[PDB]
Amino acid sequence: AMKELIKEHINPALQLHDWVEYYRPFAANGQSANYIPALGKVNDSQLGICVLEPDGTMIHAGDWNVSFTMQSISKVISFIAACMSRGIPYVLDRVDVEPGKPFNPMINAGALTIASILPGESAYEKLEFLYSVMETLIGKRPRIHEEVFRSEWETAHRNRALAYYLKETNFLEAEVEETLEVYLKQCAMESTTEDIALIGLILAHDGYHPIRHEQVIPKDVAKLAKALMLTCGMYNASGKYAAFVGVPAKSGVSGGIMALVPPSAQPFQSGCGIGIYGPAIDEYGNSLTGGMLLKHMAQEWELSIF
Amino acid sequence: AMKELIKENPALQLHDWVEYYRPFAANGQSANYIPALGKVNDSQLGICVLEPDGTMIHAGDWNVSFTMQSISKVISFIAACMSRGIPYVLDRVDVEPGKPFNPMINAGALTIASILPGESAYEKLEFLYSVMETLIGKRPRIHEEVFRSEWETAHRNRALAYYLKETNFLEAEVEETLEVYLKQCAMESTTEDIALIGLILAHDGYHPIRHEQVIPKDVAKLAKALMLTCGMYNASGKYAAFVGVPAKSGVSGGIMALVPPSQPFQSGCGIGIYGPAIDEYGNSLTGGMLLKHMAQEWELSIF
Ligand SMILES: N=NCC(=O)CC[C@H](N)C(=O)O
Ligand SMILES: N=NCC(=O)CC[C@H](N)C(=O)O
Repeated sequence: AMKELIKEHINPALQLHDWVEYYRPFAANGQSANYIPALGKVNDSQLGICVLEPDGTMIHAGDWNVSFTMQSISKVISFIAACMSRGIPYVLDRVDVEPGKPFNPMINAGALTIASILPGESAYEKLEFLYSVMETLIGKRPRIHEEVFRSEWETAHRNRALAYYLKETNFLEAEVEETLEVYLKQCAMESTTEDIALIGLILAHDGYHPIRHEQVIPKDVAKLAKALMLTCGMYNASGKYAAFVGVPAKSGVSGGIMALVPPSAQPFQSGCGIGIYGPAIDEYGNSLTGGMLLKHMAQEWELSIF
Repeated sequence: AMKELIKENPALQLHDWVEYYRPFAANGQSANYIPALGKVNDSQLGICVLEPDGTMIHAGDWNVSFTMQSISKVISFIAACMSRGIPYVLDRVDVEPGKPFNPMINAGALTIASILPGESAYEKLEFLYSVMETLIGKRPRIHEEVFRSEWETAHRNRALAYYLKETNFLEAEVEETLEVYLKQCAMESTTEDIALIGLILAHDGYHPIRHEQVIPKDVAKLAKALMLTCGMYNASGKYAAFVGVPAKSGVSGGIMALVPPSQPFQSGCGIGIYGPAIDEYGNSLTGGMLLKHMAQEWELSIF
């Protein structure tokens, strides 16, 4: 047997590989998002991860570089952008931070209220604001997956219902169609695990960009964002994540998870941003194999903030 | 002026902040619905902070005895986990802020009471009190007066208890469960005892004064998660966002909080706070203001 593999010599990169390959098959127990027809095309068995450190060290494994739409992960960015624009007190008069009346920014109703209060006299201006914030974080203007956007646009009855409800009850500060457009467009913003790992790292460092060496989000906005990820980030599994993983985290229906670990007293003692992708989702709406990866890392590396 | 005071540090800070925040107790009231509770001096405010080396700082009415009320929910939850194991507990109770309910709310807490080991209320409470002794180092005093005034007027809890019995979530009889739940609530504490239980949770169930593991670590983490997510009634999200420490309130005005190892208190700490005037959400008004102050000044957020 002239050709073989090498028998060898602790190591997070090696562990991430072994774990992605072990958790990959479990995708057969979940589904790709159905209520958006464009997301039903995607291959289910995909699993990728990126962990990023403040010194620039990046480790990754699996499908870490495949593009996907941010979906609900964008609720965190629009929420941040709205606080930066309008200030925390104004945003919190219109949106609840608890897991008519205001709604939580991590659910569709509060996220629509948020899009509507972005600054700008049109959907285009609101979006340029949101992209300028996105660009200070990831260093580039985000790409809209227009296929995904248009198929969301034609079938968005539930979101139109809510938006009209919010306008009735005077919790939309903009027109319904204008609001839908902004909201559906942030959802269709593209990224890889790498981009979300970076936003995660920045939040882990209280809005400080450790690559650019700038304060890019105010500290109190970053805190507020993480509190919402910990309490409301994993839909109706947020309590379970807090108890069994213990790391602030945000999922989307395309299969992204953005997670983070703040500086704490090996590995990743300076903190880290985490980007996971696994398009097969569970009954709660969270990436199935991605959730399993994150729980394993958190338990194995003792990442819990508790 | 032959006689005077002195011209001019967490201890000094805590004294100044208690004097500052005490007057704000005029914007709330003590609990009405428990008649024996709506009778306490509304203007009280006290605090104890406990470090794992033994060091203790206290200001105000830190040594005034009060009933634990909902703080007891964390103990019985922990006690049920230690007895039955986590998997058994989480089949009957939800960790989300017939269906199971959350253990931090009345309905979940009644279920937990009903699963404590023992075939009567006395045996269930005996395991509970003995767990409590391993934490604070004494068996706890029960406020029999608070208990029997709550027991006479406990319609809502009986309604809930019979609802849980109907839907199959009570592993005991209704009157038995109600007795256990109402007595756990009337267990008595000072800011010091709850500071100690908070210190122990901050160390993952390790008693840093005694040097032994008293709560298993996974149980201890689960208790902390539940406090951060559900511990402050319908203000838990606000506390997470602007305070950032796992905390649990009680309607008698107690708050137990804790800071994990992460200056000051780099080794972590337990916090016991008392402030009988409560707000609309059911949390200590001035105790909550104190806690938010300390957390912001000393950057305690675990975020
Ligand atoms: N995580 N979320 C996406 C949404 O909530 C948008 C709904 C979807 N675009 C639809 O309206 O079909
Ligand atoms: N913090 N408390 C919750 C309670 O349910 C207290 C019980 C109350 N004494 C009652 O009247 O049933």
